[PDB]
Amino acid sequence: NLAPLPPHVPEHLVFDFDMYNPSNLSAGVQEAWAVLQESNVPDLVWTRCNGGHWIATRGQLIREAYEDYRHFSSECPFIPREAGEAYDFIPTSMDPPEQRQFRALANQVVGMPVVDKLENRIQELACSLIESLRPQGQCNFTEDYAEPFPIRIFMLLAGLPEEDIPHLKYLTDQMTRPDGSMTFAEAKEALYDYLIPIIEQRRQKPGTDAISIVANGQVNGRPITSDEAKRMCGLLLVGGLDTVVNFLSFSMEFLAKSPEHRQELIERPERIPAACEELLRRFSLVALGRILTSDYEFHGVQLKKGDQILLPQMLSGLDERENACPMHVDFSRQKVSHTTFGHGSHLCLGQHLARREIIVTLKEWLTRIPDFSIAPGAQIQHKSGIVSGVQALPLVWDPATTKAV
Ligand code: HEM
Ligand SMILES: CC1(C)[C@@H]2CC[C@@]1(C)C(=O)C2
Ligand SMILES: [K+]
Repeated sequence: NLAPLPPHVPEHLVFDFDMYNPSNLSAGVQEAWAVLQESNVPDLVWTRCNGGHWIATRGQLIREAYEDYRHFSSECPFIPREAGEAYDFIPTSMDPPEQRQFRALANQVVGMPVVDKLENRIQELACSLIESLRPQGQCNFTEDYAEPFPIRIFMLLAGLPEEDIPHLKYLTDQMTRPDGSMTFAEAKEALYDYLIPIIEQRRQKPGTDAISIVANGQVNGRPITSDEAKRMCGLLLVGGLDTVVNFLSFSMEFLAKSPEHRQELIERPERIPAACEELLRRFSLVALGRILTSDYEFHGVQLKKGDQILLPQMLSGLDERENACPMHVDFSRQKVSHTTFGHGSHLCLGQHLARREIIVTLKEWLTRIPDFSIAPGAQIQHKSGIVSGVQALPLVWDPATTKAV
């Protein structure tokens, strides 16, 4: 419901946006969040939803606050407060200076050198999955590709069995888009319950998988503790299971609904990397926050020590002040401004893996299934939270005018 207005918040800044169920969700989730950028809405508002918190609505403020970790701390980075307080993943829940030492280790397991070598496998799985679907003339894209493609790449990287996916995906989703059956703290404890014995097993008998590497890792030259390893591995499993998975569905829904854009990439395949960047801007999907470390006047608004502020990564690139005609998709956009992978010291470490998964998907899908559309009479429903997504994406095409590679 609505939390009592704190005594320091003026009524004129109140805009009761619900990040877990925004009122304009039927329009599309990005559209739903973009109501915060209508001309009469201030740059910084307070919502009484979800326990009460600030929201920065414009790219300028969102970038500034992400750079300023001294005032805007990552120690409580989720709304609602009980979720941010419980949240202890590494490096996400840390500020510099301590955060920094943990990035090199995360880089070892998800960074460019890993991705470079993940190459043939990512390519082979994309092709296999898509070829299987091609002669059917239909699929449920979320379950048939968006989930298994990035999730199998991740489970392989992490040396975790594929049969564990349903459990782990359910838990991850409770942390970003809870259905109400579990608190964030319960979902996180269940993830840790899974991870703890595995981490100990791989500290005793190390492999070459990501969990082994983290569990046996060093951080600025000293051994990682079991606790830190667990906190880092939890983050890796959320990144693997609930990021690219959602983004692929926004992108494919857009392509299903825009033949002209499909044609563009079929005719000019070299534009695929640039298209990936533009789609990352338009279909940005993450919204994290920070907590005030002190009372602080920010852009004319009095923020109080301990207030939470939602800083939607999603919103920077949709801001007309960053990109003209922001809801319009233009693969030839010359300065594609966004903070889709974050901003400041926590810039996404998985972004190279994510782009490779996106670009491989766009190329290999359009090769095999160039012409597809939304299933007859389907109304595509989005879902909103810390990471937003697509509930279901039924697609159809005529298989007779397709062929195997
Ligand atoms: C479309 C895909 C993705 C998006 C939009 C995305 C977004 C983000 C964002 C916004 C942050 C910064 C949050 C903050 O302010 O602390 C971040 C951090 C991070 N991401 Fe990603 N991410 C994606 C994919 C991945 C994947 C696939 C992985 C690994 C499998 C991953 C691993 C990480 C890690 C380890 C960090 C922590 C960096 C730090 O706190 O220093 N991400 N991501
Ligand atoms: C905000 C994120 C996308 C980033 C990586 C996974 C995620 C849900 C986090 O907890 C940190
Ligand atoms: K915390």
